[PDB]
Amino acid sequence: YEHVTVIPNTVGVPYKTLVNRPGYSPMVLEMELLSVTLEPTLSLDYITC
Amino acid sequence: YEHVTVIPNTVGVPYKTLVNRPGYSPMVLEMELLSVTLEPTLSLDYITCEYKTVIPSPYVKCCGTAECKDKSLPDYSCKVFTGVYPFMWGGAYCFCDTENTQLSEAHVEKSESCKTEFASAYRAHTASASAKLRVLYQGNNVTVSAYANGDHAVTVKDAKFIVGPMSSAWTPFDNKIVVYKGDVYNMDYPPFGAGRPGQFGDIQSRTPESEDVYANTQLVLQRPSAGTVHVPYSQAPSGFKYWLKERGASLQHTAPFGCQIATNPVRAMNCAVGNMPISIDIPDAAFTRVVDAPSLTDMSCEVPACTHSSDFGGVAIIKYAASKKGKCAVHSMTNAVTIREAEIEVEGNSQLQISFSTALASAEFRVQVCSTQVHCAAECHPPKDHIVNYPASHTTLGVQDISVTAMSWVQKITGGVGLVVAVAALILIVVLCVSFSR
Repeated sequence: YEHVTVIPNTVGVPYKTLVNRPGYSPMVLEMELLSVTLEPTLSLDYITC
Repeated sequence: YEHVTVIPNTVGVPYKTLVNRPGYSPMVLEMELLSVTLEPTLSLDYITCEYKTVIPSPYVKCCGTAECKDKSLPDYSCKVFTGVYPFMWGGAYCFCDTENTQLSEAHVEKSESCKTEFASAYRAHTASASAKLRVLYQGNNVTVSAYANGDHAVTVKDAKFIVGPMSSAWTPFDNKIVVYKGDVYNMDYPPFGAGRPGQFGDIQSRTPESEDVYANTQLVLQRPSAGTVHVPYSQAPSGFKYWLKERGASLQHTAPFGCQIATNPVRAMNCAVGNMPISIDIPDAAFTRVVDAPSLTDMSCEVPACTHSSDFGGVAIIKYAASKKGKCAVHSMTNAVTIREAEIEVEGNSQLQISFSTALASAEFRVQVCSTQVHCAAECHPPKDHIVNYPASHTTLGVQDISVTAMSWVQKITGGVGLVVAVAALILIVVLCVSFSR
């Protein structure tokens, strides 16, 4: 059963949402971004030393 | 006790009917057409198949004219060719280079395949309905099987069933029909003894075993190639062997109302057309007295969820209290909302759960629970998925006459405009009245 949501992009804070399936008792989903990573694409221009 | 009722002719969908014998407890029967079958009455007109042309060795007359005989054979042709001079492998056949003639003759016959590879052309004028039918009687799925002609009752579980006559005479077959194997085709085949060359029926016979043949292949003998002993000829190639490449689609793939077709004997199965009368003479033992059966009171209902989902996507719960332990029948008074369950256990004070299906965007209905009625209603959501592999478990919608709660928007705007045009008519009547009152 498919459920969609959005949470603020803020690491280590838990967020809460209500699973809703009509005719079935609800349940609660908690989720937490443990980390998020951006990895840029690098082109080497030069070394110096 | 004879209860008589009418169901849609759709195979594979269950229907609920309510027996309501006065002074006894009501009883619900589920029933379901497992198949229906239209079998025509067939008269064979003729067989068609592949001819063989027969050519005896050509007689060649040395030094004279050959005599052209005549005889009746199915397409007999004979000719005398003059000024021939044939060679065999060791030399010329006749004594002289001139004044010889060759008598060429030929006819046609059925190939000895015609008792196993043939098309059979029938005239198929009237048809007998037959049906096979599940009923949920006293907690047993039990099957009955009978000719749906309106006579001929059948008995099972000591209950007597009589079925038909079927409301529509419609059938996929035209008056003329042809069968090959499992295929059958509606076509206007040519008369016996009048088939054209190179088309279906260029050769014809009354039965595959018959000795008599009509054939019309336009066979024409031709002059041998000056030195060869052969018999060349021109003929239309077999109309049957052309038909086998040009048949097109059998009735099985092309008939309306979702029919399926089969052979030996030929049938149309499961035609989704019209409706079926059914009558049951139920034996007396099934009927509990209304005073002996469990009676509910103080019942009330909730619909935790509902959807238009074709397949019992609505769910409901009824609280109740009742006068004893026992078994209790359930039915829906509103044709727009079908209920899945049929009978259920009732005891003390408790609640029962049931399933329902509908097209309605806001369901409202009365559920009868043995000799008592509860009102039930709620909102319904749309299903998500556009397409399914099964027919709907409920009727089509009353599209003009039934619509959502929030139809109150119609009552608001038509009541507001209606009030204004009535206020207008009243003020006009006041000034009209004082203009007359002078």
